[PDB]
Parts: sequence; C-alpha cells; structure tokens
Amino acid sequence: MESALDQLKQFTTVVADTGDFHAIDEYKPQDATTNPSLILAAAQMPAYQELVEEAIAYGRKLGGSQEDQIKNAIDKLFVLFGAEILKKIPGRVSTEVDARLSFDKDAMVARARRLIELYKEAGISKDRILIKLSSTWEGIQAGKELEEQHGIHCNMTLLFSFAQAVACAEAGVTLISPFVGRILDWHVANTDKKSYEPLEDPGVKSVTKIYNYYKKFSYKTIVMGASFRNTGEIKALAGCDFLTISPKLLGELLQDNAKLVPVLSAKAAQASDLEKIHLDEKSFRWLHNEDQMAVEKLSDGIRKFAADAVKLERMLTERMFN
Amino acid sequence: MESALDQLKQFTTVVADTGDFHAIDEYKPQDATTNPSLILAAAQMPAYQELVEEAIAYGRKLGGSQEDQIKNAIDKLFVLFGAEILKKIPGRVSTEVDARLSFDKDAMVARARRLIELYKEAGISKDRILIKLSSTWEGIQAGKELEEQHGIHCNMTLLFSFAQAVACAEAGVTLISPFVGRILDWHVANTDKKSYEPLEDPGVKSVTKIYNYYKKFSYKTIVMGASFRNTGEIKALAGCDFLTISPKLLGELLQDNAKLVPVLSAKAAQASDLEKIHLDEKSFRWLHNEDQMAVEKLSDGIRKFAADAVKLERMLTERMFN
Repeated sequence: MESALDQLKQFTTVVADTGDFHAIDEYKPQDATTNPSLILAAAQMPAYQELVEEAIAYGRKLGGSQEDQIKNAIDKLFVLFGAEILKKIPGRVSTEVDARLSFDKDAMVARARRLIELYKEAGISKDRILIKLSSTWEGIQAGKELEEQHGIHCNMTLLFSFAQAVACAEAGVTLISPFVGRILDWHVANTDKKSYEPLEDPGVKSVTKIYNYYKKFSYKTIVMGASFRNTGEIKALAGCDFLTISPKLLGELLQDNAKLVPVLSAKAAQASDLEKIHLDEKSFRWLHNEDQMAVEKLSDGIRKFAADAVKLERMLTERMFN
Repeated sequence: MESALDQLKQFTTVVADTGDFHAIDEYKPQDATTNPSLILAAAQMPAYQELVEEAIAYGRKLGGSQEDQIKNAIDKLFVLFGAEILKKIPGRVSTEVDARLSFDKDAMVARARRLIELYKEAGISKDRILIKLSSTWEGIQAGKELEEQHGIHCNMTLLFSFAQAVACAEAGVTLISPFVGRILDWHVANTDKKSYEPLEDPGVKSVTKIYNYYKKFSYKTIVMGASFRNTGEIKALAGCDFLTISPKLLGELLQDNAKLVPVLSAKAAQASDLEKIHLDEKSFRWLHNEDQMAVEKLSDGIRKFAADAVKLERMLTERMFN
C-alpha cells in the first residue's frame, strides 16, 4: 500500500508478537505469537482478568492435587489467550510449552499433545496452532516427533546458532523463530561494537544466512525472524517468509512510509555460497558450542522463560489457594 | 615449623599442574596434570624440542593424510611428556583427549584406549594414567564406560556446576578436577564484586560443596581442586583429597610458613545437611543449565582447549610438512 507495514506485507507475512490481543486487529496480522514472558505480562492486565478466572475455574473443576490445578489452570490460560487471539486473526497462534521442559524430550511431546487437546476441547483445530519449543537438541527432536508421529505443527524458538537452524531444517519442523535483537544485545554487551548498520546487524545476518540456507536447499521450514530491537532490523529482513513484530514496532512501521526494498529472496539465496551439511547429535552439539553467543543466549533464554513460568505459577497459586 | 606447602601435604595430596617436568621434582608432588593448553606451552619450549622430534618421527611412520600423521605425532607427544613426568613422580599423570571430542562419547572412549595403548607400548601401566575428559554429559558417560568396560581411570575436568559434580559421582569416575579460579574469573567479570575472602571465593565454595556431598554420601571419586588464581583459595581448601597447583603457586607455598589450618574433612561433611539426589540426562542438563557460570565456563573451556589443540596441530604440520 503506502506505509512501511503494508509495504512489508508485500514481501513478508507479518505476525503479531503479543498476548494483548485487543491491540492485534489494528495491524491485521496473518499469525500471532505468544511466549511465557508475554502471557505473564498480559495475564496481569486488568482487561484480561476474565480469562484468568475461567482458567482458575478449569483448574478447580478438573480437580486433583494443587499442582494438577495450577498446571491445568496455566495450560488452560494459555489456550484461552490462544483462542481469543484466533478470533482476531486468519492464521495460526503460537503457544509455548513450559521452558522447564527444554531438556526433557518426552515431556515436551506429551505436554504439546495436551495443549492441542485443550484447544480441541474448545473447538479449535490443530491446523490453527503452532506449539513453541525451546531449540535445544531435545526440543528439536520433540518437534520432529510431534510433526511426524502426531501431525502437530511446531514453532522452534530461541534459535540462535546456525547449528540449531540446520538441525531444525533436517527435523522438518513447520517453523523456526530466530531471535534477532537478542543477538544484537549479546554483541553490544560483549564485543566493543555497540552499533550496527541494519544490514550489518548480527541478528539480521544470522537470519539472512539461515534463510539462504533453507531456500537454497529447498527446506520447507518457515523462517520467521523474531524479537526485534528496532525497525531497521525488520526492513533489512524484508523478503523473509514471516516476521513476528511487537505492537510497538508494528505501530512505527504503520507510521512511516519510506520506500521499502525487498532484501531476501529465493533467487539471492540460490546464489549464496552455502554448502549443504548433515548434523547428528554429536556434530550438532559441537557446531552449536562453537557459537558462544548462541550457547549463552539459548541458555539464558531458557532460564528467563522458566522464571516467567515460575512467577506465573506463584501468583496463580496465591490467587487460588490464598 | 614448616612451609605452607609441606603443611598442606599433611591434609591434602599435592599435584603439580604443568608440562614443564623439569620444574616438577623441586616440589615433590604425588601426581601431575597436563592439558591441551599446558602441552602446547611445553612443546614450544627449547628444552623439550627433543620430545617433539621423537613425536614427529612417530607420526610419519603411521602414515595417512597430513591431519592423520599429525594425530599420531600429537598423541605420541602427549604420551612422551607423560612418560617423562612419570619418571619424576611416584603417582599418576593426567593426559587429556582432544577437547574437540567433548560431545562425541564414542570418540573419547576410543581415543582414550588409544592413549592407554601408546603408554603401554612405552612400558607404562594404565594404573599410572588418568585420562582427562571434558565434563559434558557425553564426556562423563565416556568416563563411566572407560572405568567399567576397560578399567581405564579418568580425570573429569572443566567441572563447574554442582550437576556435573553429581553426574560424575554416580558415574563412579576415579577423579574430578573442579576449576576454582575460573569460577572466580566469571564472578569477577559478571557480578560487580572484585575480591572475596578465601572462604567466600565462589570457586572455593563450589569445591567445598562438592567435597561435602562426595564424603557425606560415601562416593569414592577423588576430589581434586584445580586452576587457582591465588594461594588463599588453596589454603581455604586444605583438607581436600587432592589439589593440583601451578609451579608458580607451589613456589609461593614453599616460601611462606604461616600456620595452615585444615578446612575440609570427610567427618565434618558426613555430619552436615545435604540431600542425596539422582540425575539422569534430562535432570542433569536442566540442573546444569540453571548454573549460568557453569554453562558459560564449561562452554568457553571447551573452545579454548580445542583452540590450543588447533594451534598445536598447525605448528606441527608446518614443522613436518611445511
């Protein structure tokens, strides 16, 4: 159209990164994403206290130990936000399984089926859902199993290293969400270069590289850049399959109207010099370890989400067991 | 009275951390330790160029590609330093398998058997050798397998988290070498404190905790504190089974003669409050990830050693193939 946002929609499928579904439709996204940190934030908003009470009652109604109830309440809460979001958009929503299961393959699978079940009980088809999993080797294997054995589509997140990107591709997962701004954060905090040209942004380069690898070798996994610090990073990735953006940045993209030029494409990726590689667990863990930023961000990413999960549990138990 | 070193020898078995075996006997250690880093340093010393030429001659004979001949040369070089060290001491020497195999369980095992073989060809019994392995889950499993299936004794190194310490204990490895000063380095660089009291030193606390857990629950694995920044850390660990110290600090302990008080003791540990826990891979990786310092130091520790290995290979190929 004319705004940067509408222009971006010509080259990339825009996705809204938030749990605050009231602010969604203003940007008309295709899909939506949520994570432990977003649900937490939104769950504390006055406007959504109604969903929380319903989730609590669900816990209460299913009964069992208090743990069965906080788990089921939280699981339902996620599903509730999910369903509401779905009424506002035409595509899929991403619901993440607890980060504390990041290294437990079977737990992530079982928990994923559980979420898909809860959604099913609410009349929502799994085709509208993307289960978010931490991109650890086990999370990726959980993704593989979910896709191949249960037809459950996944959103591999907290993806930082090229190794992770590769393992996900071979695992044939539906979608990956490479974090861009957090890569910038690491380079800003550790290296001595605190600034980057949109195109030089480390995060943008990781996603650009991953995108070229995926397209050049015909992997059907969807590349969705995520977590952004500015709109320059977003514009430098125009052309990417998908880009999940925060309401704040979506709003900025809706405000300005400079000419937006596509940057990523199947033709440029085909001209890049990347060579195909195969990774078993050993090679994966090694190649991943060689990427310090990735090792440290994936690790801290898991702790932060887990913490958001712990904080959400606490407030809820305090709320339903005084 | 006596020197701090000789006093420490009453409560702890002293081990020399170095490849420079000429400076060893001055401190009369029980065991000795070496690593891909120390060997690198060692081989570049004029005094040991004789061992390098012998190692080179060995590798050319086995043949293969440049990388191959370089492998046998390096393997022999390690063994040669090992043998020389053994002539100077009554105990065991630690030889580490390439850090680049840290995530490859079967490679570490095969490579370990190989080193034990080379030593055997040199008339050295395996009872005199401790194969050093990175303390990753696979390295620990390699240790377990080596001990149980081949009677090969291991030195689990780059041990930082309590999880690692636990996994090693259940794996029944012969010895673990918890790094002390590198834990200090992490806390100095990341937290905002510059100096701690010997007893408050994070590194000292990690080893103290590990020691109490081992003794309290009767694990026979030997606890050997390693990598020290100062002698205060060493004195705060007096009583530990073993302590491998650099020639520099050994020299300082030999110069001062203040009264040294034992700090760690199995009986004290046994009469303490710590709960026994079991860790499978899942629990291990999770408990380990909860320790940021450990996650980052183990990870960087592997990259650094691997780099020392890469540098040693290069210098050698340039020397035997130009």
